[PDB]
Amino acid sequence: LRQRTEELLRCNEQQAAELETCKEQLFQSNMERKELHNTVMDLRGNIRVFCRIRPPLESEENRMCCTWTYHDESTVELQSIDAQAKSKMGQQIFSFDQVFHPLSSQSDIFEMVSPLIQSALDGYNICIFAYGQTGSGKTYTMDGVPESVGVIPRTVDLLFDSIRGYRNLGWEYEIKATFLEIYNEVLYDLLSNEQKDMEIRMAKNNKNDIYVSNITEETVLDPNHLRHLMHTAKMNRATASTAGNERSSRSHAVTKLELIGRHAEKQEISVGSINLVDLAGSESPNINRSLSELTNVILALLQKQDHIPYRNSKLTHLLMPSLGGNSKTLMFINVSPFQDCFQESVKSLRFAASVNSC
Amino acid sequence: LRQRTEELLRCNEQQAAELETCKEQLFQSNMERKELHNTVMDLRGNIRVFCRIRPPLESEENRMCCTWTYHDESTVELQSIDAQAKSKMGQQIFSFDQVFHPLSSQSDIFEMVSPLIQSALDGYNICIFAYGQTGSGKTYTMDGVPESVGVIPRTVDLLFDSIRGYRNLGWEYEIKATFLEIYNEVLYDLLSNEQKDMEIRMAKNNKNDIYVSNITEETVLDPNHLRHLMHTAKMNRATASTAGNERSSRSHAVTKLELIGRHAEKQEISVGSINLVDLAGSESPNINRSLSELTNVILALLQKQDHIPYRNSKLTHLLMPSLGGNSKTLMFINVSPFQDCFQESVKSLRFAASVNSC
Ligand SMILES: Nc1ncnc2c1ncn2[C@@H]1O[C@H](COP(=O)(O)OP(=O)(O)O)[C@@H](O)[C@H]1O
Ligand SMILES: Nc1ncnc2c1ncn2[C@@H]1O[C@H](COP(=O)(O)OP(=O)(O)O)[C@@H](O)[C@H]1O
Repeated sequence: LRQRTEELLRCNEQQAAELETCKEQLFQSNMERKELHNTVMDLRGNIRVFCRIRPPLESEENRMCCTWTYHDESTVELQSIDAQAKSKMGQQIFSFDQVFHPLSSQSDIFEMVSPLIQSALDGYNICIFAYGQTGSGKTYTMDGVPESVGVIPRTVDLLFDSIRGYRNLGWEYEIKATFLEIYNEVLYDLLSNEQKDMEIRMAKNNKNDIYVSNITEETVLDPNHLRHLMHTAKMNRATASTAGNERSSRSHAVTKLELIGRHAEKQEISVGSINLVDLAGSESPNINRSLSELTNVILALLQKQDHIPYRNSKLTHLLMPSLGGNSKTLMFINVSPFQDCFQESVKSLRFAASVNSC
Repeated sequence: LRQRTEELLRCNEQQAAELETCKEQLFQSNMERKELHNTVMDLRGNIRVFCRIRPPLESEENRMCCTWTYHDESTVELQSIDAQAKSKMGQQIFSFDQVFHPLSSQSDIFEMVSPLIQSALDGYNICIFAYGQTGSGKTYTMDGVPESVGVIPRTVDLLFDSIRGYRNLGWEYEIKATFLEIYNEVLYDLLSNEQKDMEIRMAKNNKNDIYVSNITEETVLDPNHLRHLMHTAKMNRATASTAGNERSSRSHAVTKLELIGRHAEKQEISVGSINLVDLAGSESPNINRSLSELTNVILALLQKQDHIPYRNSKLTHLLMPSLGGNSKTLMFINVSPFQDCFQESVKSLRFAASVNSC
């Protein structure tokens, strides 16, 4: 039992010596996987713009829509039904990275976002924006409805799903969540009922970063806890669905999910983040500096401008660290199919016309 | 030593139970890595075309060159020094996936090929072509010279280098090498000195594949053995560097490296292949059916044509299984900088003009 059981001895020596191999092999693999995913993201865009035309609700059966033409997968055209105007404006055709048909599904739209969730997990900053005139589809796209949840809820589910997988690869993740609203260039903490003076200040240990004073920050326990935090904030956003839409339809909602990945037994951390934004309505009548300046910032980033004026508004200043270089931005342009919206519609599609144009 | 050494007992049980985990984890990783690499390849092209202008040799110090302009990294322009002609043809400007300046290095050109070597290892078929008029740079690009080796030698080194890494991931690779020459629509086995009737026939167990009768096939032992097989074939290609260039400058050299990856303890094989081709000179005076038909095939593949006439020539028929769908093609357009070559030069760059044009 000495010169007989030595077989069940160095066996561990050979075993453990083979485990460490695989381990370092797997870690280097992930490394290469991560880098390839980013090359794909970089190749696909980094700042992409999608178009989404929503279908008419049941209660709008009698609301006239203009004529829509879907050219392939990324070009859409619309023509006023006003024969007078139509023959005085000429073709209204626009292209985007992708055009989502009114019959497209919520799942259809997440297929475009999910790859970016992985990026956040790899340490990249992501920004998802929903743009458009009040009633175009912004909130339905980000939040969705019970029988058809949108981006945010799908992000939570996928996020905790990937964090699980990461467990068997070393790496443990913590999610820090904040929820805020910007209305008239003033910030509001959607997780508190006691408002304080919230300001966007220069991070203490990084002149290039930022932090918001007096915002509630919760480190998420699990999916349900985040679902609750989200429902709480949605309920506190109390966007005037009753009276005075001048504050609901005129304010931005920003949800930030800071993702911190830690890997003990190999040191090194990984800090990423997901910024989901339900923007203020873009229709025409400060109250909309942030949205105006956000438009400038995005277009500027697209024109590879040497100097971007982020501090120009509350919203751009808040997302500055997530609009950087390696940062990835996804901008959904929500649009209504109604003729009485035509004017506001080309205005929205024209933004995307300033995008691909550069 | 029974209820005391049980610690060095189930330890292996826990150990081995943890190794299998990592293993399956690593295999699935590679899987994802492989798929990402292919999405990158697909996004970059699949059939790309590069341009390479060689510098004048020392013994050509007095050979007049036309004027060359390098626009960014992928657009080149040339203007005849004949003032009469220049003002009668208009701009000669072309774009490629990448333009290699006459000062570019052999390393510079391999950076474009190496990613494709990985693809072959992942089970994809790759084709590398060197195109151009006699003296433009074809052979120097593929073979190179002692102090500056080209593509082929770099492919061998990188190939055996990656095969080594694969060892610690399961997967064992065998390399099957063949070397042939096509001159007047006749095949020649470059590893034998006893010529037989070599024909391109329909593979026995796959109406869509092919095989060449009577070609020497060697399963490579190691890098040196392949280096030898290559030097043997290069020496047998005896391309008329003496007299009658009408057979050296008029024939194609094709080197195929069939890569078979086997993974015991997970079954499943992986068959890929690398086809390195030194084409026949494209200058003007059958003797060049293969090169003419190869041009048609490539352009057709680019135009996503429903039916490609591969059997139209010996060379296209031989590469048919490696010009398929998932197949990746890289075509280098070798070009001389001399004024006395101007005519043949736009002819070469114009091929690439039919490429990006579609
Ligand atoms: N794609 C769609 N499919 C079905 N209903 C939609 C769709 N898009 C929007 N809606 C509907 O209209 C409302 C969504 O508001 P939204 O247009 O997102 O806001 P705003 O444009 O003011 O930001 C929901 O009640 C929803 O039923
Ligand atoms: N990039 C280069 N740098 C230095 N010398 C070159 C270069 N390209 C071609 N050459 C030279 O000219 C010869 C190569 O032949 P090549 O032009 O490849 O053949 P063909 O165009 O007839 O297929 C070599 O002897 C080499 O010295």
